Amino acid sequence: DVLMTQTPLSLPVSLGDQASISCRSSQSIVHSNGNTYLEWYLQKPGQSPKLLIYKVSNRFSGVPDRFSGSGSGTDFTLKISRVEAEDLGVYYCFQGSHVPLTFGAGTKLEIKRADAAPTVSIFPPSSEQLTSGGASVVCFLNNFYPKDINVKWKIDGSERQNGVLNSWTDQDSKDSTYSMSSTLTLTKDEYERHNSYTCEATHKTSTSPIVKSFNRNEC
Amino acid sequence: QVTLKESGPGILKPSQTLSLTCSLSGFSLRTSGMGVGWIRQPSGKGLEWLAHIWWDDDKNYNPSLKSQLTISKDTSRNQVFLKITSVDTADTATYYCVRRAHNVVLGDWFAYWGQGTLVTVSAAKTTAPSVYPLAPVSSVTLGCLVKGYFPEPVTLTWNSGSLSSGVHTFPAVLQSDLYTLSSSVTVTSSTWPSQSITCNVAHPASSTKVDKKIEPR
Amino acid sequence: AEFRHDS
Ligand code: NA
Repeated sequence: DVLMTQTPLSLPVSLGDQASISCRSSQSIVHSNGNTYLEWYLQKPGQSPKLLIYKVSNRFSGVPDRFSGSGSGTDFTLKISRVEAEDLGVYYCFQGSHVPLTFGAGTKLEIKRADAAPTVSIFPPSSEQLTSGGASVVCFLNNFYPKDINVKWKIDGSERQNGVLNSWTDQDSKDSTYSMSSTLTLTKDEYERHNSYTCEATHKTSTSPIVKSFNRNEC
Repeated sequence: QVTLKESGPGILKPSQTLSLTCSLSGFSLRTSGMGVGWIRQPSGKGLEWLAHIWWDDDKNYNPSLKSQLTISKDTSRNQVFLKITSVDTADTATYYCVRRAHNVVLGDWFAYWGQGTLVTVSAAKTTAPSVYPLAPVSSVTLGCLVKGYFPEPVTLTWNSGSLSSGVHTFPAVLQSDLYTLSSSVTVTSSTWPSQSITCNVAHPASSTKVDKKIEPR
Repeated sequence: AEFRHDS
């Protein structure tokens, strides 16, 4: 199976900027008929993928000529000279030479903007949930950039891996920031056996981790 | 005038058998060199090719899933079918059927895709969520927690939509075989808890409608 | 292993 390694998996750009995406087969994809069935696809949110380029460098009907594909054999590339709003989305390169037909992972074309630290806030279990026998602590990490971030949970000082669930939003319509929500889910019994609960966030907007925590008693 | 429309059950349990259909029109896989095929994609993830059937009944499969797949066709009622046996939670995905020829004239490429159809392989039974408010321990942030509901989807607003800026409603995620989701709202401190902040939440499939005001600890 | 295309 010919794996297709798109790099980078994410490409922040400005509006009207030059943008390039590498796609590299593990093996040759020149079919014995002579052709190289290397295709490029664009998927916007909520839509099915759309053909942009076929046979490496042939632009599909209706596609603006600011899209170009180049390459040969194994090393392939997609370029966009002056990036526009509508280009934003996920780009998949694809090979139709060797079965099983395969796509790359997908390079998400997202916009860049000034860096911003996340606005962390923590929330213990509410009365409602507690009288049900379950305990969840919720931590929000709002309006940050770049998209990459590390969150940790600590209970009474010790890190906690198991029983955590994360959700991230797509780049926001207005400020182009990303937001995150993390929830640590415990049994009521486990919640009331431990006291300190800490939501810790590291991001390249500080060397210090943003620490938010509470004690169950003062609740 | 050339279209592809996928039909599916919507939902079925693990270790059962998925039967998908694709209504062609504006063309026949009857015609020489014509073919139609299936490609799926789990929520927020990559594109996985499954299978392709040719005009002459030649068939192609993904090695990964050689035992589970079974593509078929029907020339004059003009339809193509795929079935996956012993399905499971990982087969939950959107399934597209797409057109592609093996000759340079009809279009040797995936130009035409159907809009798709969602199959979700769950053992879950309808379950109503528990809606919990999240009040805090210079703008103030509050939240809503909506936990353990199946199936999708729930809707959420704040003060019935009159509030909107500084709201982040997060993609839902699995916890066991139930969905949990969350939302947050941010306002200036000279607003809460001086004004009141209601979280409004629906889960049609269980007829569940909750309005949950937040209050300070 | 090769996908079918016309020569
Ligand atoms: Na475009």
